[PDB]
Amino acid sequence: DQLRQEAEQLKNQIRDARKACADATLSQITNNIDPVGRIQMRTRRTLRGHLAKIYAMHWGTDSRLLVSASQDGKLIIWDSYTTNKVHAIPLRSSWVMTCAYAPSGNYVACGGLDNICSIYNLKTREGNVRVSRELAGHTGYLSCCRFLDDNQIVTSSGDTTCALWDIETGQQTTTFTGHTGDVMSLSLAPDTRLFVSGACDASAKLWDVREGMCRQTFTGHESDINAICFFPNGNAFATGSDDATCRLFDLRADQELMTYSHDNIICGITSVSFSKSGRLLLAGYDDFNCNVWDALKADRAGVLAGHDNRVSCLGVTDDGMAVATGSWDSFLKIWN
Amino acid sequence: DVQLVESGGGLVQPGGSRKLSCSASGFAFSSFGMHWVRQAPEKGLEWVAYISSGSGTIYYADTVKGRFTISRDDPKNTLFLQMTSLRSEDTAMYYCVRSIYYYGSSPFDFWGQGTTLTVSSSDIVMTQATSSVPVTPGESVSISCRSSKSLLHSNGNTYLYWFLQRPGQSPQLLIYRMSNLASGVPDRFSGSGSGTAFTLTISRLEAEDVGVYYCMQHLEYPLTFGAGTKLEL
Amino acid sequence: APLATELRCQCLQTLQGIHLKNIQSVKVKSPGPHCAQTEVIATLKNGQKACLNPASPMVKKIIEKMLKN
Amino acid sequence: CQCLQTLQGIHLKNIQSVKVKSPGPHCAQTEVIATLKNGQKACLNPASPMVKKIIEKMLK
Amino acid sequence: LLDAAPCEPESLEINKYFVVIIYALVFLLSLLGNSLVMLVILYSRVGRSVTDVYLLNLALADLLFALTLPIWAASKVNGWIFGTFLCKVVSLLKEVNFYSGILLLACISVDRYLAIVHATRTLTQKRYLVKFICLSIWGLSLLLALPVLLFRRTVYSSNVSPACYEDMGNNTANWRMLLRILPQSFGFIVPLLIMLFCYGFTLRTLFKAHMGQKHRAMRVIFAVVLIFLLCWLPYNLVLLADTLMRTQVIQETCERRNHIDRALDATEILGILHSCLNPLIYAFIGQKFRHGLLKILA
Amino acid sequence: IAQARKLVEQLKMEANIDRIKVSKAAADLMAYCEAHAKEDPLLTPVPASENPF
Amino acid sequence: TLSAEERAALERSKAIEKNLKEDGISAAKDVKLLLLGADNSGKSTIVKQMKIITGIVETHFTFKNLHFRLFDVGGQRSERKKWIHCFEDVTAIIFCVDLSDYNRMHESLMLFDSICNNKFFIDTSIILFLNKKDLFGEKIKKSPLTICFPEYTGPNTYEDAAAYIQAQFESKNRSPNKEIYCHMTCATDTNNAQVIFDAVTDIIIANNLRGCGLY
Repeated sequence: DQLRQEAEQLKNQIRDARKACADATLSQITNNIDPVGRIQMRTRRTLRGHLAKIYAMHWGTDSRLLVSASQDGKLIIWDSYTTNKVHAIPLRSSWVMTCAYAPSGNYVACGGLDNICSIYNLKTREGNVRVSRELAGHTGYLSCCRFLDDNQIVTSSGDTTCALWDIETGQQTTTFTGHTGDVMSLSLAPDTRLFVSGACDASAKLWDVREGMCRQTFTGHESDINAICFFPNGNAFATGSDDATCRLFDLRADQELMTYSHDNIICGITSVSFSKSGRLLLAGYDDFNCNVWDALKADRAGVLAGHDNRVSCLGVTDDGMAVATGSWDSFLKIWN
Repeated sequence: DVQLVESGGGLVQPGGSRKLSCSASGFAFSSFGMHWVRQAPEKGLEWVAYISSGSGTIYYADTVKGRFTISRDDPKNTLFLQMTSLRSEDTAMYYCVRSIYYYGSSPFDFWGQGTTLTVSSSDIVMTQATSSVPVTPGESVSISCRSSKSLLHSNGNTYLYWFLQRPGQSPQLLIYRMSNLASGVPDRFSGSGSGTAFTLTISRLEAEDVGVYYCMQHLEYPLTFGAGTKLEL
Repeated sequence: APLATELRCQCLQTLQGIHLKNIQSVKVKSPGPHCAQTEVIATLKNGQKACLNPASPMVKKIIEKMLKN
Repeated sequence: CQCLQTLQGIHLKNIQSVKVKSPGPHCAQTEVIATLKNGQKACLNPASPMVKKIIEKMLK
Repeated sequence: LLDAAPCEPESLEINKYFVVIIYALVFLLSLLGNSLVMLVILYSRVGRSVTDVYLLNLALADLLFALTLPIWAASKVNGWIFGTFLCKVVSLLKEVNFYSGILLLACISVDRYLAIVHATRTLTQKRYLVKFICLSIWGLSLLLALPVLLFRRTVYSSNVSPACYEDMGNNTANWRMLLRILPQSFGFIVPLLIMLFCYGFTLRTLFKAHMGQKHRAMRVIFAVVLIFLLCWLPYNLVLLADTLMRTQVIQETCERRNHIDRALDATEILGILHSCLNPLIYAFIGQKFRHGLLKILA
Repeated sequence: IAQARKLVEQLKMEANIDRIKVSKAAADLMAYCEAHAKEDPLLTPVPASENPF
Repeated sequence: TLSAEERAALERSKAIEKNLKEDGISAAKDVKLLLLGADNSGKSTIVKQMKIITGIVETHFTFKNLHFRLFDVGGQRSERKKWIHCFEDVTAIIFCVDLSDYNRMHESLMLFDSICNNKFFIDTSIILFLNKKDLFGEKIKKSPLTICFPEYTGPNTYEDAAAYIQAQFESKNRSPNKEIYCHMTCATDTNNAQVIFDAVTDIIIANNLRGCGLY
């Protein structure tokens, strides 16, 4: 009972300190920057071959190779330039919710409702793709696998916790706890030393991969957070929730900078991605179309559209040349 | 362990027919394209035929076009080469090579052990400058060969392959496009080139690097090999 | 003046022996999209129209006498 | 009389019907009027053997 | 003498002027309905099923038929004064679209049979060939309409106005009677038998089903069959009566000819209503199309 | 009693953070998006001769 | 596809696509059903022909040349709103209710109410199974059906009591285009597969009728 009072006063101290740092909103300082106009993006490629809903997609580090997981139980690696299928990996469980690509192109980790993160080796001497390691230890559905190196991966689950794994040994090196709801997404910072995870408790909190410490927590959303992605400089991140609102939080100021809500938007955000410059905030919505937000003025700088069903995944190449979108209509479209 | 073994060699009379079998054990045979390469006595390597994965696309060399035939038995993991009429030119060590083609693949990594066949009594021309190069260990060696056309495709890839045939062994892939090191080769090897002139450099040469070096083009069929540069010590 | 989507023969049965004295005109229609047989129709001086049998020699005689004038 | 000057050049392949009108109050001269397959009407000389040929061929 | 006198054709301007308004009304209704069906189907590519493809082809056929109707109305007014070229062209278009409509109705029937009767069997998977089936039907319709293009001209009579009729030589009557076999076998009998078989077995399966919407489906099937019969059976019965009369099977008289001509006119008017009635029976009788149409109007 | 003991401990670390005014943070994010603005093929369309797609 | 290597890469892609389409053909002869219900309600022992294969559990029994795949979602113990949309394309929902449990009956009704009116399952027909007739028949005599349902007013006979429970479950439908196929089952019942088969065939006709435009 006494500690409960201590908990409350600590929140008041944080809120007062957080409010005292606020001097001017982001939309008030950059009011003199000229708008970026209309970003009209045209479909350049249409990747077909999936026979079920597409739930995840990750870009290769060379901005040419893609990976996509679907309910059909197939894992396809695409040549994004010539639309050729490089690999086709049959999964054990057809219920895959996330699917990641290694930064070196050697491995692919891709898992889901089976509570297991399966890692596949592409550069094998036998010419086929084999299941190198199956990571187990999560009691809930898996989401947002992210490779750190060729032998280190961070995973998120519905156990209200995320885990840091060692692919060689197979043991859970570090476990990050503190969420009070299913964790739906995570993103790795460019300096590969920090990451943020968005959970169902309407809170995203910054975690340290080396120490396993919740350095900071961020609030403001009214519903569960569905997606997250860092600003390109690794000093801010953007979240997407079922509240049909996008928000930009700053790690140094510990306060949200601006909101990306529009009166015509009803359905929540599914995916969040940034451009190479950090100016266009692309977000996928449940009303079958993606919107491009000017991340500095909260102005809709065009709409992608085109898809027939809910857009479930977004992806921007490392060089920023193209944007890949996946939806439940079993089609991947590449925009530019 | 990847292993290709060939059988069916021997002494045959002119005008007869022989069949060579290449049984594979250690890799997914049904996904690889298999070539036949023959090496005449102390003359050099020469491409013969190629069958695609699934027996879809089949090619033959102009020398033995319409005379040889290639067949693929995926369930049995065996590759055949039936020769109808044999002259005195057919005598050579026939090798069995696997090839897989996709973005970023290595289509000439593994060569078979080879079988010896003895018979009793337009194209891209690649030329190698020299035939014998004496050198001592620790000295960098540069090997260069030219070509008729420009192997640099409009896609940005240059189709040049460098092989090393140690004495008494089978050729081994070192560089497969212009500078892409093969799997398991030492990092001291490096390659370069510009369109029609290419160079292979070996820094900090070791005693086991001696042998005959061949440069081959894969820009267009039929595949043509170089004259062959021999390193002496 | 009338209309029709089915052209039909202009005679159901024919006679032979119409007297020239009572003939004002004679019309001969060869086989075609209308009928598969030749039709001979004599319009008399009183307005009555009488079909004739083309095969009968009488029709040929009447026509030749009419032409001779 | 429905005819002033007779025509020529009518082949049996273009004639659809022939009407022969005898002398009377309408006209004192026998008249022959041929309806061609194109709807046009051509006046023919009754004394000309061509009319007799056409009529006899038709009756057969 | 009266025993042997020419049969005088009988006409009535009272109906000649009324047929013009009937044809104009059907033209307008078919135009509007088929245009709406096309717009609703082609506006949104989401949920484009086999039935949508069949309906789109059927709407195209009906729209072309309706688009040819006005020239036919003017011809009925004053006979074919438009020349031989337009006779051939309009006749080809009309007959091509007639055959296309009938065969598309048969295809829709077979599709529904395969979807309902063999819902549990693997044969239903064969109903994904809509594009090539429709293309084959259009090709067969084009093939069956060749005689109209080959053997048609403006025939001038002496007691009747010019008509866009056939000209097949001295025996045009008998050849025309034989050519009548095609529209009566590939145009009535074969499609009628296919529809009867398919919808009879469909009804047998539905009646034993336990759905809540079985009854509406059965009513719609009955309406489809009855509309097809009402549209086409009278015309083909009159045509068979004419064919029998020409062959001396039924004794021939002037009055019987007049009766058959009047029947032919009335039954042509009756059959021309298929273009108007198809959009209501096949397209707007389902909730999907009505919801789409309401969506577009916004 | 043993569950919320760590809760106040986490809030103790989360309160001792060297915070920065949002005015400075907003300018820093503005500078980065303006500096690395010539290398964004999405904000400014790439020439058709340099478009791999 | 100009270079020799790129020609074989295109051949590899086309060979991959053939197997992708072939696998899709073999994935159309199976019926995907969803198993739901409270614990100890017989949701794992419906059909004695199991042939099964913590997380998701599959069951792939076959009947009358048709493959039935049953997915048991119990044991996840997470928020259903995040992964229940994966089963949006299931043919039907199989719900198991234990009539002898008077305390979990209200818990089962909450589960049925949430699932039936879910936005993803607004058109998926439900095959509701009422288990353990004999156990319920003996239980009602010892304790009348009034502690669980105080609003009951009809006779205490088995026929009226069992039908009263059925009416409550169907009172939560509240939607068109959805039909609830009920059936009373016991422990010693072998024809559960037959009951599922006829319901699934009946559900397919309703969806086919809407697609064909007849309804």
